Amino acid sequence: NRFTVAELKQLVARPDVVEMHDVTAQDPKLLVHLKATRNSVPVPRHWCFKRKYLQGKRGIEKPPFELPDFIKRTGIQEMREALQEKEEQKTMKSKMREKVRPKMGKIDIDYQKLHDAFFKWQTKPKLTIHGDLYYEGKEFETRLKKKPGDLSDELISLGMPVPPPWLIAMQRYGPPPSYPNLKIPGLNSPIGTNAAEFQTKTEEEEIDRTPWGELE
Amino acid sequence: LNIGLQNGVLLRTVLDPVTGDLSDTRTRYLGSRPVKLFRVRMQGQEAVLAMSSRSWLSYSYQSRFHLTPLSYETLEFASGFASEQCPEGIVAISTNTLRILALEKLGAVFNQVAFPLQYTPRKFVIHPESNNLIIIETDHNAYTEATKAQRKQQMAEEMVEAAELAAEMAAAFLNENLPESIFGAPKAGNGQWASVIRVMNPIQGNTLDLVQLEQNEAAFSVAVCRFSNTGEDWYVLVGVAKDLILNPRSVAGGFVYTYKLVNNGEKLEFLHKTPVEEVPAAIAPFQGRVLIGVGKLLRVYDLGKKKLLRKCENKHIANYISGIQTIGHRVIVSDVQESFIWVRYKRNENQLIIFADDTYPRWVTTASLLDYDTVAGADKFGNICVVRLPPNTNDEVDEDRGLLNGASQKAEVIMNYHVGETVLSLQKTTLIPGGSESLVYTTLSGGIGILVPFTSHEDHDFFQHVEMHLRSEHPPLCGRDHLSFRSYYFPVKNVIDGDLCEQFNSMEPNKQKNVSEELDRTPPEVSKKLEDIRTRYAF
Amino acid sequence: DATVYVGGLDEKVSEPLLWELFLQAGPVVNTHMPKDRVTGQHQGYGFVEFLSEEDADYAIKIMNMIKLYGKPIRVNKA
Amino acid sequence: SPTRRRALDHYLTLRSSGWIPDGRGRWVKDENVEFDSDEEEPPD
Amino acid sequence: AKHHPDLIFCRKQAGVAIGRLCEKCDGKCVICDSYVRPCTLVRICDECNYGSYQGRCVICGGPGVSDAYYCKECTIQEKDRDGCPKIVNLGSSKTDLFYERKKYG
Amino acid sequence: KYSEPLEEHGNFLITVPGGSDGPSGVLICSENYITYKNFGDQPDIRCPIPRRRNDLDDPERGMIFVCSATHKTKSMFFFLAQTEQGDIFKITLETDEDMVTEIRLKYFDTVPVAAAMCVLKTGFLFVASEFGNHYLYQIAHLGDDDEEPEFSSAMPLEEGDTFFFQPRPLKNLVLVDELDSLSPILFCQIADLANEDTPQLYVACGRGPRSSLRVLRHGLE
Amino acid sequence: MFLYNLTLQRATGISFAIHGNFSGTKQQEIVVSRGKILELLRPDPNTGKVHTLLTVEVFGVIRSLMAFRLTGGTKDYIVVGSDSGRIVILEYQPSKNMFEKIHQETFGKSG
Amino acid sequence: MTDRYTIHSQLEHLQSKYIGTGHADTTKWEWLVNQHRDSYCSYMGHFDLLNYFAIAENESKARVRFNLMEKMLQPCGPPAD
Amino acid sequence: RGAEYVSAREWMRICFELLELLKAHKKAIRRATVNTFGYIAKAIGPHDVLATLLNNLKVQERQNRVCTTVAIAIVAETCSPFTVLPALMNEYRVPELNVQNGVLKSLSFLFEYIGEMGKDYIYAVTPLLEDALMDRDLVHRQTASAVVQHMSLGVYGFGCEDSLNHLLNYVWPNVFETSPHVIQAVMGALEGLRVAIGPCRMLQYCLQGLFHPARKVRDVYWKIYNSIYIGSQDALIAHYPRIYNDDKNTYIRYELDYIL
Ligand SMILES: [Zn+2]
Ligand SMILES: [Zn+2]
Ligand SMILES: [Zn+2]
Repeated sequence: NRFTVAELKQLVARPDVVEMHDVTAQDPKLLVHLKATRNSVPVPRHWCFKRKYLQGKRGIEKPPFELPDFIKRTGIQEMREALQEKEEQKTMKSKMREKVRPKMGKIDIDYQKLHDAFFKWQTKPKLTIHGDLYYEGKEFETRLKKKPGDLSDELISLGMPVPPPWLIAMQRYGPPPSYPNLKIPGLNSPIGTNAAEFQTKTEEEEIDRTPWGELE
Repeated sequence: LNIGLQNGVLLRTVLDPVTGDLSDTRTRYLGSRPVKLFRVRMQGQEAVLAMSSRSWLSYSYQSRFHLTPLSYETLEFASGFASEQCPEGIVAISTNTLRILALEKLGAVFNQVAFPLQYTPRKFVIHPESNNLIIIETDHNAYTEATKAQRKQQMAEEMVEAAELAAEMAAAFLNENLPESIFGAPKAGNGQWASVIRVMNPIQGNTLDLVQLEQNEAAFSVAVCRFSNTGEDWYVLVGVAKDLILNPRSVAGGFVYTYKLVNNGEKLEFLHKTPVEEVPAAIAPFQGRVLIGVGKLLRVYDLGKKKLLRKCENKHIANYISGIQTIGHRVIVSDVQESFIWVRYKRNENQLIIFADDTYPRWVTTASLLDYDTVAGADKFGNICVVRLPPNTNDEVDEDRGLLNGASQKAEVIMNYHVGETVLSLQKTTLIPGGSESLVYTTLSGGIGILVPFTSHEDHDFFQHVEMHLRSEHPPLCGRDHLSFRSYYFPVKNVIDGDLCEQFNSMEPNKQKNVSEELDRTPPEVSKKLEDIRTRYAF
Repeated sequence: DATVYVGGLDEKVSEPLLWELFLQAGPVVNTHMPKDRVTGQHQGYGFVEFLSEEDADYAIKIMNMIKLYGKPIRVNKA
Repeated sequence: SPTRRRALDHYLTLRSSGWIPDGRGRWVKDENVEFDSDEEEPPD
Repeated sequence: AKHHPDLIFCRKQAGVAIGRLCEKCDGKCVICDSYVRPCTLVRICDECNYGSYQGRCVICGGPGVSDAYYCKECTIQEKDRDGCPKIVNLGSSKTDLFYERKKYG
Repeated sequence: KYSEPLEEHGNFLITVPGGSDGPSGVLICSENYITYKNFGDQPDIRCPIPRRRNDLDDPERGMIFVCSATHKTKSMFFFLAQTEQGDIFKITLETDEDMVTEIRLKYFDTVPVAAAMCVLKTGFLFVASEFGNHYLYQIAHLGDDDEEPEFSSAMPLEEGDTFFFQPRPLKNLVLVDELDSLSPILFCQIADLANEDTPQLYVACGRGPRSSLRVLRHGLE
Repeated sequence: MFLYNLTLQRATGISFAIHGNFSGTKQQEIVVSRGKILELLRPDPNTGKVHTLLTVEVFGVIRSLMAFRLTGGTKDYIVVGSDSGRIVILEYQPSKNMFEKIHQETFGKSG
Repeated sequence: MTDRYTIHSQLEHLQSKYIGTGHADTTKWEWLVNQHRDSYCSYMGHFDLLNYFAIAENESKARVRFNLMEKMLQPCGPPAD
Repeated sequence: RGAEYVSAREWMRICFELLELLKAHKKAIRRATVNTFGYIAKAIGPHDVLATLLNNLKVQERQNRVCTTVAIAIVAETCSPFTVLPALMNEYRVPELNVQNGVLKSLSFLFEYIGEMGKDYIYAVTPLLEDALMDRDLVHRQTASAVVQHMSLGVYGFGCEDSLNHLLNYVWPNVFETSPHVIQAVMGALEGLRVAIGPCRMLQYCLQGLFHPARKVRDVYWKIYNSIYIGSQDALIAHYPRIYNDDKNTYIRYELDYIL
């Protein structure tokens, strides 16, 4: 009575989204239609996991919260650290005795500095665009994966004047099979004629970049 | 007390009746020559006429002061006039002439002149050299001229086939003509489309040329452009749908008609007609060639002698294309419901590549480019947005991943605003000489507004505080919330409603004084600041 | 072939650098470059899982191109 | 030289009209792109 | 209340009667039960001010001493538009308290 | 109280003035018909809507009324109802004692299609067109002379075919004032095409035949 | 990018019109709804020209409009139904030249 | 089980009150009929959507409103059972 | 009204005494006590008051801690939040559970109290809340959701939607929690976010799970949809996706597809 995954995948306009269990849906056509619509964010992945959300062994070793920089500029952390480091040395006698004879003007930061922290030095944090749902491993798997033809400064280790050393051999051994469309200079890319870079120069000359309606 | 100066500025100053102490002087700059003031009488009231390079009449309407310039040539001198032929008029001498003038309509912002058309105008373009207009008109349910004539002849045959005197009646039936603008237009049915191209002089209003199309061919787009390969020769491209049904939608096809503009823009000469497989809803000139969006396909067309010629068509736009804008080698495509798409055209690969888009569904009706990175748009639902492109984005994309079933780079929405009525036209322009630019929009209902950017924070804080006071002090008259009204579909962003703010002057004087206390200003100063921004952008 | 074994390295080399090293050839989907805990230093041999076969076949050739700190690097299938 | 820049721009324009430079000094019509039947070779 | 899941609002079509609050409930919001920022006046349906009940507390039912408001947040979310906010059942907590004190006292 | 099925779908209702003045019922306007109904013993009364004689329209299209207005004098009352094509008819009810017996229906004039009409007491008619300019007419004559045929629900009519009338220029109304409306601005372009320094606005608006290109300038005419 | 909105030309299309004795006197006015705007128009009997007396912007969608008289009443009230989820009853004040809200009764959600 | 049945009674209570809320077993047909009918009501309500539709089809607004009211009965075809 | 009749040391020790008034059974005593803390902080300054109140969060019993939390917000509001913010945010690093729940709780009250004025500190406390929403303790997540609800409604109309959308990315995976307190705090946060970032975003989140195969994901998703539908039924007309026609039923809304 129900579709297998192959018929469903051909019946979608877009077959990359279909999963094992979508055929078990009561209306699978509409489900895979909705999964392939623009700007919708997928169901959180742990719906099928037996372990509870965020209850995982890696989460045991999470470090303490760190303040932002504009707050550490106030010096609140050093003051309050010193304060609570004295207050573990006091006995119950001494604590209950300074509760009848208090000590004024102890931990005071001037108001202008605190105002400046909030009304001058505030910086917007790193934010995430819509659809970027958090999942449990996320902050460790945030390294990602940098493409051939784009190099890092450090990869300094080569120390070669600017083409790649390996290419002097890629033309020898051939274009790698894994990449069908890759283009590198000297093999199938201009160091024919080389007018590709001139196009970008001419266009970059053409543009005005003056944002409309900004503050003066 | 009204004063005029060599500079050209008019000073209207309070004068205390019992004491004689001038108070506040709100200067205005009008014209370029010395201004001369003459007292006249309008509506049984004592208005003032100040004449500079252009005349300017200051009067009070609905117990509210106005200053609007006469749309008429400069005058040396003037004075009041009353007689049987004209009860309230102006006698004015320009050099070597004398004339009598009557201002029939007062209190208005625009005067208009109207030039009749036959069907509903969809678009027009301006020929740059001639300054003419090329207008396409289209109607559903309609007969063209020729189909109407054949239909009428068939009916006159039918009057004879019914029954010897009858042909006399049918003669009168062929003869009499009811004027269609006052008796209606005959309605034809579903799928019946009358359409017309018209070339028109904007000053005089006469039809320079007229092209009538076939009975189910409906014009939807127009362009005037010079194809760079063929040389300096203007061509007009008109996109036409063939046999279009609306509910449910179906179309038999499309054509693009090419005309040349001869005789300095007087005439269209038919060149060829090239068939496309879906309705060409947007045509845009693009670096010596043209971009045509046929349905969901974006294609570049080069002029060939037998037809237009196709190069590098794109096929990844989600739905129907409804409008195309260009700057440089960037193309901004307005999907019918998928909002804006940014596409880059790279020459030496000959391909069109989607590099960015938007994160919201938007039913776009129009668009206009504010700068190289910003697009303003409007919906059918009645709201304007301003979408910017984030500073890191590069259009160097070479053709899998994508974010959220779309492009890998997303554009940021930086303004939302619900106008209230469907906007069909945005244009960035300057309205007055020596003004600043603004974004002008015209709604379907007949309204015209502007969206003007603040130049300082101090202005922006003042106007935001005036708005927040008035939302509570002077709430909308039908029980609606203002912040909720302007956030009808998307939350309001970065706009101060000035229609609400200029209702300051309609509040009660205790309320005006109470509000103006917290702005630390007197109610004349608040009215002056509300009136300064309107003055230096607009009318 | 999806994975390769890589010998003969210097501990200043890093897994993130290694990923950028072999993605110069083709992207390393899964990187493994042991960190030894006891003395806190690397022996210098690597295992690489790719998208499919494509990354693996190139792998051996990618070894010749590689040269870390004036020294070569072993790459073979696994 | 400016003339060399202009020649390169002309080469770009030939790259846009659908011409492929696979011929070393010659050009080949691409099948994908619609061309008029009359023209046999790209203009210089 | 928001603290008692078994309590139930009247939710009939509200009328011109103004709802009131007893000394214990003075200054709080009828829906979300907050103490701050009062935005709009509460209207109760006809049946709920019938007869002797005219002027009792909306939230608990005691002698009312001041007018009840919705807070700003319930106004913005339009929680003020759902109906008569009179609580129509005592619930388990009120009943249990009575029997407990009566057992003791 | 009362619930009665209709024969075809109406689209709006007209309050018949009642109490001391006229009978109390409702006029139901439906496609190709106008029907008087009341609760009680009164039988329903139906009058077909007159069509234009020798009309160029598609024959399948029906005809409805788009707006109405009531003129109540102390003497008598009539309704002015406009059809889709712009034809305004007078509607008058004939009462035989307590109930009404027929509806009488007379071609009054042709005016642009309206969203609302308002018979002011001082013999004016205010037509607010649904698009384009609005008009204020003065009522010269009510339609009671000039030998013009008057259709009726009592006039016995054969199965398929209907009444016909012949439209004409204005007879009952004189145009007194016209109010400019830009609705609907379909397209706009702000440009300087007339070489005076300020730009003008070139706008395209209006529906069908009444559409126009307007040039708007800033200032008094 | 902070923008300020201004209206140069108000809407001119007409959705509703009701006629009544709104001013409270012999003269008859019309109250037109221009969708988002409520206007009061008084047409001159001898001259024949229509004059706009009042124009107020209501910030809502006016969806229905009626005129209302109490029994033995001279002045008429304007009853506006809108998308606000409430029903408003308005009275024109000629000495002040402004509409005056007399009643506002809330029954539902907005939109 | 009982929690399933209490969810079920609560959601049918909602659906009677606000027409057009769903539950876990809303079919496609039901959801789309609701959003068709809500669309029609919205079109009737806003004056300029209704202007736009009355211009794009060459119809008068009264005809447009009357056709939309006719479509409210079966907006998406017959029920799919 | 009369603070100059006593020395500052007297107000400090009387301030200390007020912490025993929070164990009262009658609620009116407790809310009069909390108010008095704000009045005193206007005389001896927020830091002396605030250190005392922050020390009181280590207590075990919840009635003491909830009231101390309200008093921290009271002073924070009356002596503007830049004064008491740094110390309160610093106290989140103390390795005790009740203190961390306590700071979160008083931020919740704070954003409720300051209202529109809270657009000035949303960027400050966004990283604190995203640290709390990633936390293993469920309570840490329910109090952070309460903070999001109240902060969301304050900045409505002010263009702070990027922070709020960022926080939605953290709030949203908690929809599959089953505990009722946490489950109603999450729903309150989403209802606050609907009025601040709009119905369109909230529908874009629900869309994929309304017809999901499991009833578990489905009914939770359907009861978010109903909340969006009730609150904003009219705005959703523009935001529904396009469903294609099947064999016998038509599903395209053809009117919107009209082109002028
Ligand atoms: Zn009470
Ligand atoms: Zn509340
Ligand atoms: Zn009740």
